[PDB]
Amino acid sequence: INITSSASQEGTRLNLICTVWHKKEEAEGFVVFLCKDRSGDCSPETSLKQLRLKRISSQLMFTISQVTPLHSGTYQCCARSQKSGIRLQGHFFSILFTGNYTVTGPSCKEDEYPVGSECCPKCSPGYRVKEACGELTGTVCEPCPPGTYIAHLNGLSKCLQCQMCDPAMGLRASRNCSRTENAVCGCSPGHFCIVQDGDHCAACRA
Amino acid sequence: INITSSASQEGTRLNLICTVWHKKEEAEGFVVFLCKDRSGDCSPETSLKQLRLKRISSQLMFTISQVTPLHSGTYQCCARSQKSGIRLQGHFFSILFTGNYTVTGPSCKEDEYPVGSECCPKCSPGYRVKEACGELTGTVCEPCPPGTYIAHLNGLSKCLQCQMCDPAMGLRASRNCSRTENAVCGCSPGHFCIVQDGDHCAACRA
Amino acid sequence: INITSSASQEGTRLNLICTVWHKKEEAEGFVVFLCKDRSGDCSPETSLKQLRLKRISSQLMFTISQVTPLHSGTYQCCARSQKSGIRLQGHFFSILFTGNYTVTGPSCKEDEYPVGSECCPKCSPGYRVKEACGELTGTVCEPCPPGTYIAHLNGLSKCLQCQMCDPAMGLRASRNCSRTENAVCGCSPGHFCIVQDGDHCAACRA
Amino acid sequence: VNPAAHLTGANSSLTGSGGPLLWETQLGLAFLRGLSYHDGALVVTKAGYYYIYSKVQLGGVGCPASTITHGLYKRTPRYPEELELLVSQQSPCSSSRVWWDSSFLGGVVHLEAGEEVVVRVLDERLVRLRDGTRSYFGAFMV
Amino acid sequence: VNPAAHLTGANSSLTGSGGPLLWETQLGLAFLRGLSYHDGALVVTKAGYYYIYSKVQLGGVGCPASTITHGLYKRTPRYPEELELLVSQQSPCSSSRVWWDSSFLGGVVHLEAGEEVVVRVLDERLVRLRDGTRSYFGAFMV
Amino acid sequence: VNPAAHLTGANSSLTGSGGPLLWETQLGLAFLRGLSYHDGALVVTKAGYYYIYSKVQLGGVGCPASTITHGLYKRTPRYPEELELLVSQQSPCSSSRVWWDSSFLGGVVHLEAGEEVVVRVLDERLVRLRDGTRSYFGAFMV
Ligand SMILES: *[C@@H]1O[C@H](CO)[C@@H](O[C@@H]2O[C@H](CO)[C@@H](O[C@@H]3O[C@H](CO)[C@@H](O)[C@H](O)[C@@H]3O)[C@H](O)[C@H]2NC(C)=O)[C@H](O)[C@H]1NC(C)=O
Ligand SMILES: *[C@@H]1O[C@H](CO)[C@@H](O[C@@H]2O[C@H](CO)[C@@H](O[C@@H]3O[C@H](CO)[C@@H](O)[C@H](O)[C@@H]3O)[C@H](O)[C@H]2NC(C)=O)[C@H](O)[C@H]1NC(C)=O
Ligand SMILES: *[C@@H]1O[C@H](CO)[C@@H](O[C@@H]2O[C@H](CO)[C@@H](O[C@@H]3O[C@H](CO)[C@@H](O)[C@H](O)[C@@H]3O)[C@H](O)[C@H]2NC(C)=O)[C@H](O)[C@H]1NC(C)=O
Ligand SMILES: *[C@@H]1O[C@H](CO)[C@@H](O[C@@H]2O[C@H](CO)[C@@H](O)[C@H](O)[C@H]2NC(C)=O)[C@H](O)[C@H]1NC(C)=O
Ligand SMILES: *[C@@H]1O[C@H](CO)[C@@H](O[C@@H]2O[C@H](CO)[C@@H](O)[C@H](O)[C@H]2NC(C)=O)[C@H](O)[C@H]1NC(C)=O
Ligand SMILES: *[C@@H]1O[C@H](CO)[C@@H](O[C@@H]2O[C@H](CO)[C@@H](O)[C@H](O)[C@H]2NC(C)=O)[C@H](O)[C@H]1NC(C)=O
Repeated sequence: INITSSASQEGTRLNLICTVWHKKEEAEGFVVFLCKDRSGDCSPETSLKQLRLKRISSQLMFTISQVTPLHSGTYQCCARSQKSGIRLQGHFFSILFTGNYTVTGPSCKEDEYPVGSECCPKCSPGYRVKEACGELTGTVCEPCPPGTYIAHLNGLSKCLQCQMCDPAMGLRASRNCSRTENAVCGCSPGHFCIVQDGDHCAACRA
Repeated sequence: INITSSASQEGTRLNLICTVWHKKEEAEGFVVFLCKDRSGDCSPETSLKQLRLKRISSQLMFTISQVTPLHSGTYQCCARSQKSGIRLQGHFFSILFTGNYTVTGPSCKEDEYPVGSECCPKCSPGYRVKEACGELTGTVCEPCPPGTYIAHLNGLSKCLQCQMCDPAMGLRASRNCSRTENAVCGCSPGHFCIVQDGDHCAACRA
Repeated sequence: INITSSASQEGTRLNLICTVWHKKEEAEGFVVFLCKDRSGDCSPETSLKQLRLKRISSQLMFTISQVTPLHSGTYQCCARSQKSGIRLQGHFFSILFTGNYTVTGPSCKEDEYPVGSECCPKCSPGYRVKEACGELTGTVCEPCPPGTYIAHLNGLSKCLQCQMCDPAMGLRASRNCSRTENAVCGCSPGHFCIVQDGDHCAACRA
Repeated sequence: VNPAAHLTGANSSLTGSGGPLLWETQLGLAFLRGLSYHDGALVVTKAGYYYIYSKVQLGGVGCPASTITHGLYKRTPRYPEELELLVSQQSPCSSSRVWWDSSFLGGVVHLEAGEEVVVRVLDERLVRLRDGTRSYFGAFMV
Repeated sequence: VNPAAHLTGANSSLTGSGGPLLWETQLGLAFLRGLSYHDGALVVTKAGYYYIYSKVQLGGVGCPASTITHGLYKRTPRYPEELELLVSQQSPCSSSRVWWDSSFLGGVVHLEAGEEVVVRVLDERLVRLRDGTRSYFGAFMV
Repeated sequence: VNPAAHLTGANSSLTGSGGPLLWETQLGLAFLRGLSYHDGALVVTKAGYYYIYSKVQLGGVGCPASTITHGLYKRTPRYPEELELLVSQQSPCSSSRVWWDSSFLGGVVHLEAGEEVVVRVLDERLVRLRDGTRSYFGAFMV
């Protein structure tokens, strides 16, 4: 599964081209989409334009008819697979206006994590790095397995392990471990707090 | 010191041939012997036939005059050296009757331990593996040195170290360390049991 | 900075020659000197002869006019730089009388430490090995930095770290860390001894 | 490719049926490299000398045998019993007071190909599993 | 040239401002080989699997939280928080009596190039630094 | 052939004459690889960086100095005194109650060819030797 970002130009118009790769006939529930100035909050709900597929190379094309100041920003080609459950993060490229305009895209942005010389787009909360971003390729993101979690925009190759609430310490799961939140421990049915380690009970007696 | 097992056939008769190798004139007290269906309990006392030597290649020959069902089983060529104290374990081969009969000899038998692709005959209790069994060669077994023991049919390359009973914990050797049994700790003269770790006293006071 | 030891002979006379190397015009306060039978206690104060320099190859020459028994012993070419603070230890050579006489210089002497095949002169207390003794070259010795020490004739490449007396254990520096002695810990102003680890207080209360 | 592994405490760790401690192998900090895992045991592929180790987090609300055994054990077809390799005895603990004690050990042992290593804490009840960064078991060839 | 390092307790070790324990790198027993050091942290040059360890000498004149946490933590650009790797909880302690307790742990963790590792003792006050042979932190690739 | 060794507690371990702990080298779990042994000391053949370690099982029927020192020491012709490398201070203990405490430490130290390493427990009386799987001392080059 591959992701690319190219920007072709013809007279007044400027085309942005997200290119996606997937197994033929496993694209039902597949979405490619583009985002302007999304700090890793990029989704179909927050996209400029999207293409939900139905059934091996797929393409999304967003054309800017005129060069204007308000179209200046930071764009990102992203894809989401329903069957695989995999996200896909393309490189952060920028439009900048001055009169004139230029396209572009070691002090990596908040949404990126460094990999050798290059920077790479971070994966979503509850999403682990399956594959590092290539020079041309984008960041691939698997969802966390059950019993694990990641609670931030991350470049982690493995999900954090969910905390077990020890019954023998009179504890139970106040909040259950979601793939984006760790579990939290409160006191068992008919137990009270002895000491606290933070804003949570360390151990409980009945 | 080498051991081999060969089975030559002539008409109705079938010869089983234990072949033994030893330094000339250090064979006084040396015994080669054969065992039918001995689960590593093989000894001169439990042999079919033996040859106690007196003084470099030695041989034992057991001839089966007729092919019968009751002669079917599992045979083992084994040698014992008096001067050396060394035991010798040949490969487990089998006679099987059906009318007809066949000789034979990864899921190694209880009496064997795996070594690469091959299986090897285990050494006696209180006997360490001096040399691994070759394809043609058999298992060589040295007796445990003093202060050590092995309490089972084993394929261990080194003997277990005997437990010391700590005087300062008010303990003494209830049973002494034999080469086939670990030592055991009871309370000292005029001491009693404080706590027990199993069915033995951990520590004693007077 | 180099050190050498050579012994030229002419008729009845015998010359011992310490040869020293130093940056031109940084030799003010520089001393080369020779020692007979000094067990690493070798210094200008305990020298036979010395040459204090004033301002690149320097030389000291001690001539023995007659071959006698009492001149027999163990000699050492040593240098000391004031500006650098660096000491310099030449190889241990020997004169031995019998009638006749011979000069000389794996079971290294007390004052030496082994380095490969060779032996090397040890550095003074409060002096670290800056450079190992060559076959022709001698041992170079830097003084310990502050917060460190060496309390013996040594061949150490790094100085021992001075012990800190923990205020929170009611301790203070009874003796301060000199470059030849570790610091020692006694009880704080108005504190007493709780337990002792040796002939020093481990912890103090008020 | 030097054999290495680090396994972490799990929800199934305390079988408590006279079974050895079980471990996680893939999730979070857990990993295997040139070493297999079967029923609570590291399983040697490449025979030789391994530094083996284990930490266990212990604690509870007071005390129920104070003597508590934490050890590393060899299973092998070369002997019918388990073989003690590296073992510690602690005794950290009225029951009004809460307490914690870590128990670490490690050591270089020789392991033949197919030989297993397991961890046993003698009173599993005292093993306190939080996130698995508290209790672990692994090894590397030396 | 297998990456290795051993760092020793210093006079600046106890920042005690919610800062990680600082260490000496050059003096006496301290050393670095194919590993950098920045603000209390071992800094990985060559990515891969490292056995990491830390001992801390603890003690004092009596007791002021008895629960005391000693752990090894990953810093990385791949996550905004610190990541717990290897962690112990002790509880060794009227205040009339003096006491000492050592806390050792070690373990094999994977570290990507540029990723940091630090030591944290949760109540720094309880850390006792004598000559630095009592408390240390280091690692080597496996 | 990477230098490695693991030595085990013996009946002659407790000289108790201000002598360092002695160890078994050949019997059971004990072994030497590219390392010599002389009078309680590992003896380096190939100079370089070694991870060194030691566990000692402690215990007894009650308490006789509660402060107890377990350490690893360098002997060398390069210095006339012993050099502390890695050292712990414990204090585990009326005398009516029995107790056990394990004391483990390890660390990477540089050793020149011919330099020795020994183990010392400061009150040898508190060392509890059972089968030698309780107390040990070894090392491997890193
Ligand atoms: C966290 O997740 C666990 C499940 O992994 C939750 O425990 C489960 O809660 C459900 C809903 O209350 C229980 O359903 C029950 O089924 C019984 C029939 O046996 C019925 O009579 C009850 O009325 C109830 O609907 C379920 O038994 C239970 N699962 C297990 C295995 O015990 C837990 O509540 C979650 N924690 C929080 C705080 O949300
Ligand atoms: C385990 O083996 C040890 C020997 O390694 C046994 O201790 C020994 O026991 C013998 C027989 O009782 C003692 O012989 C004695 O000699 C004295 C003369 O000095 C004599 O007066 C006594 O009548 C007795 O025959 C021997 O002294 C002793 N060995 C040592 C070195 O003290 C031990 O008894 C064995 N343990 C068990 C429970 O079998
Ligand atoms: C070990 O060395 C330290 C210094 O590193 C010694 O502490 C210092 O002692 C000197 C001499 O007593 C103190 O001088 C004082 O200056 C004040 C003015 O502020 C004056 O009023 C006093 O009369 C006194 O002369 C100095 O303050 C102090 N240094 C510091 C930084 O506090 C220490 O005494 C030495 N220990 C031993 C046992 O020799
Ligand atoms: C991303 O993926 C696509 C599809 O896998 C790549 O196109 C393939 O490239 C390989 C290797 O160059 C060729 O062998 C195949 O013929 C291509 N497959 C098809 C069906 O066309 C594409 O090159 C990749 N893009 C980038 C920029 O890496
Ligand atoms: C077992 O041992 C015997 C005796 O050592 C072997 O016979 C010897 O074999 C060697 C090597 O092939 C020859 O150099 C000698 O000439 C033989 N010695 C004598 C005195 O005959 C025998 O080959 C071995 N058998 C097996 C099956 O390994
Ligand atoms: C010790 O030091 C002196 C001075 O550095 C050496 O003499 C120099 O040797 C180098 C290398 O052989 C030459 O390039 C220089 O020309 C010499 N310098 C001067 C200014 O003469 C001397 O050889 C050394 N002695 C020993 C025995 O190692």
